[PDB]
Amino acid sequence: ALTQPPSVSGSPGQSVTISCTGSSSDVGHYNRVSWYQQSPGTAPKLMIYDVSNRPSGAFSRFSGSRSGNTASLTISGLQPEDEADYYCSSHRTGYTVEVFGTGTKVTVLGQPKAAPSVTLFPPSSEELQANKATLVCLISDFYPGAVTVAWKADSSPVKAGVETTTPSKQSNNKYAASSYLSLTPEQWKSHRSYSCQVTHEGSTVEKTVAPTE
Amino acid sequence: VVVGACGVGK
Amino acid sequence: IQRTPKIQVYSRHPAENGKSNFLNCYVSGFHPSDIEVDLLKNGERIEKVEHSDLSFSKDWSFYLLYYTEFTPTEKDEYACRVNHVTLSQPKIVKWDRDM
Amino acid sequence: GSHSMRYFFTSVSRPGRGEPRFIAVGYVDDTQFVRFDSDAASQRMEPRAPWIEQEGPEYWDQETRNVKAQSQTDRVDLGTLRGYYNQSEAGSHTIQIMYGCDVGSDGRFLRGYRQDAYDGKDYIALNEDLRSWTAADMAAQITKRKWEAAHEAEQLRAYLDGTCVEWLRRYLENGKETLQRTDPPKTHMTHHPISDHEATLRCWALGFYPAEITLTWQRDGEDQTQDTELVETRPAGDGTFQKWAAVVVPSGEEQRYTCHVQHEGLPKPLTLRWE
Amino acid sequence: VQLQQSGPGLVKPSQTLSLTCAISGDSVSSNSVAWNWIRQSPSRGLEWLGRTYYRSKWYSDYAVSVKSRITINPDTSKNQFSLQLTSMTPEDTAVYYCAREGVTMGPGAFDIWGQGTMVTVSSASTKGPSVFPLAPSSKSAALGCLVKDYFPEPVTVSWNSGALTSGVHTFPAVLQSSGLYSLSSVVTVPSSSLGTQTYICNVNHKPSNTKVDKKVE
Ligand SMILES: *CCC(=O)N1CCN(c2nc(=O)n(-c3c(C)ccnc3C(C)C)c3nc(-c4c(O)cccc4F)c(F)cc23)[C@@H](C)C1
Repeated sequence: ALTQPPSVSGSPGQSVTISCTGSSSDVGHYNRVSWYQQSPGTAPKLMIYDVSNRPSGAFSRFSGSRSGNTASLTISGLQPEDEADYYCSSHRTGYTVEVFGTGTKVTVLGQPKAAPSVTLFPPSSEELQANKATLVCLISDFYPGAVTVAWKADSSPVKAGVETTTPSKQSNNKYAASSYLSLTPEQWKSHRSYSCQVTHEGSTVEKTVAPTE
Repeated sequence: VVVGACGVGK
Repeated sequence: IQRTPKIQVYSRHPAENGKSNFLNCYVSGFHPSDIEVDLLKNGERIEKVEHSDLSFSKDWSFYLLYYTEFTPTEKDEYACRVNHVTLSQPKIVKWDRDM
Repeated sequence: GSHSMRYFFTSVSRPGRGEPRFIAVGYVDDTQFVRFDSDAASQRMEPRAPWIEQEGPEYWDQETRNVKAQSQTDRVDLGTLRGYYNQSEAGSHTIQIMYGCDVGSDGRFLRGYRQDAYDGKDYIALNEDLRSWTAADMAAQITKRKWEAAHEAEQLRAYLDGTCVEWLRRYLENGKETLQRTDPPKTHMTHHPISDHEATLRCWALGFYPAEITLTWQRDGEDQTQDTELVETRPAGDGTFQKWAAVVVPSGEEQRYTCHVQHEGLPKPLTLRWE
Repeated sequence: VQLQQSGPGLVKPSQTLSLTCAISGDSVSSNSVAWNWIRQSPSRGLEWLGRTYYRSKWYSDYAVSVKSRITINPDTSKNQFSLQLTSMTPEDTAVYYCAREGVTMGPGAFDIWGQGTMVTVSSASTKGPSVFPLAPSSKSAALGCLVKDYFPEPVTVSWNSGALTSGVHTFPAVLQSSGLYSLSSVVTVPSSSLGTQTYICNVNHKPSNTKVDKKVE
């Protein structure tokens, strides 16, 4: 193993240190170390290729070092663009098998409590013709990602028909999420209206639809 | 002639 | 680990003024192998200088021969300039006809 | 009498993206006959003597493939030894290797060698029986165990007492006009006063080959070795060697001193004195 | 230099995974490179699988966690190399990457990477998406579409065959209690153009060869 701290944090412009540590089985091992940045949804990218060596001048914020079985990546001038998962890579001396670190999440402190933008769609005719319905509720932009969703049919909560997924990164540093209520066309027409209720850090909003539109 | 058999490393 | 270069400046054949000869600068006993050697005429560098291939002695110290063709005359003086990591400044050895 | 072949290899790491510098040189006795250098334009093994150029393309292709295989092996050892000694990434480091064989005057095998060094210090060497290795330090113990398990000595011994001897006999015969010569020292003496009461006597050997020579000074027939100055033997650049030995003599005692020269080109040790 | 991956996105438990990485602008038998496989899974992070390279002969290294199951094969005629991993169990569920390392940077400095291939290990049958439009519902404007009750996980969704380069969001697929996925996407549009401009939601579920297009009104 090649362990790392689960996460680190800082305000814009600060320096943040990520380290990865060998298992102390022998002292000369883990001599060549390299560092990888992985943004969400793409392949890892090489920052440093031997301790303190950069592939090109594009990586000037990044500074590698080593002491004993420990190696470190320092990120100076931390930007909102530098929030990513970072992995070190190395091998024991006398071996050819590469190992990666467990990964450290670098987090940037910033703009407070961005409220959820919210939208809701009624069942479409094409789906109703199939004897099916889905209420599609979407939660487009929020921060820091602590959101819960609940449904009411004519103020009657729904819990058996509801399915949801965990808040996740946009291409921006903000979060987004979605949910579905599954119901029959008879339930869609029987009830007078449906509410998707979204709560973000206590602040709460509702989006509503009805079969008469 | 130099040795023509590949050797293992240190 | 480090070893200081020994230096000799001499001619291939006994010096006679007006006759073709070769000016040798033999540098031995240094480590590491990074070394710079220039042949000088009246303080000026000679550009047409050849050298031997890098080789080493039983004690792992390196040696090289740097050489150029020259004609001895009473008015000119010749020297070898050696610079190495073990030398705090470039070392100059002047040609002596009797050495 | 006896003859020998040697190959000398040097590899130096260059920090950052640079390739190691690699140089290889081959000798028969005191005479160089081949080279390779990583920083040359040709990337081939090259001839360095007049008698080797009769070798055909099959020799020069085989020799070129085999110096590139040594070159590629040292790149991996440079990265390994940096780790065994726990060294930082910032400095250059040097590997040196010497191997070869000695063949007697009757063409029979006498002995073979291999020696390795890291940064100018002994690392590991083959023992005289060509069966086992001697390790210099605690990092070399890892290599010794690895090379014993791989039976590296058994492959190298079969080259040293076999193929090294066959090609040495070939070179000595094919270059018999140049390798098997013996040139006596063209000796002389010079007087150089240094003061009103003392002068220096310099005793010279020029133009000799092979490079093995002794120069010594006596006074009244007793050795003056502790008061003698010598230069180390130096190449002339044309296949011969130079040396001299000198003493400070008080003025008037130059007739009491005598210089002795011993070399294979002289039927018996030769004596000089000032006149 | 480009590295282009290809192969199946689903394999049945105890069957064999066979992926290709095809090389462009570089030579597979080059004596200054090596060709690698790496995988990423949420329970293990990044894991290295093996390499193959040529000097005067072909050589390989394999990780001990898969050594008995793995082999990497070059093809000098097509200038590509393939990963074969046998006896796929659910633990082999990951995104698989090919990569290059040279000799100027040391081993483990992966210089060039492939587009990752998502590999699924399940006994469940393949099922193409049921696709529906989501009406703009007189909101101001944005359009949506739903791709419902589909398996396995990889789906590509886009608007007007790629003509829209901005204003599009695709949400992560909801894994339903039935083991099928459901996914939706939206695009922000001008309300003045929506009145006359036609918008098609284009769904391409490559694992079932299903390519279906819905007009949204
Ligand atoms: C007889 C020939 C033989 O045995 N060979 C095996 C050893 N070998 C070799 N060649 C090579 O180019 N690399 C390498 C690679 C693959 C990538 C980047 N740099 C290098 C060299 C310049 C160090 C070898 N790398 C290792 C190695 C790896 O892959 C990982 C960690 C530590 C290592 F030392 C290696 F073990 C052998 C390499 C050639 C000579 C053929």
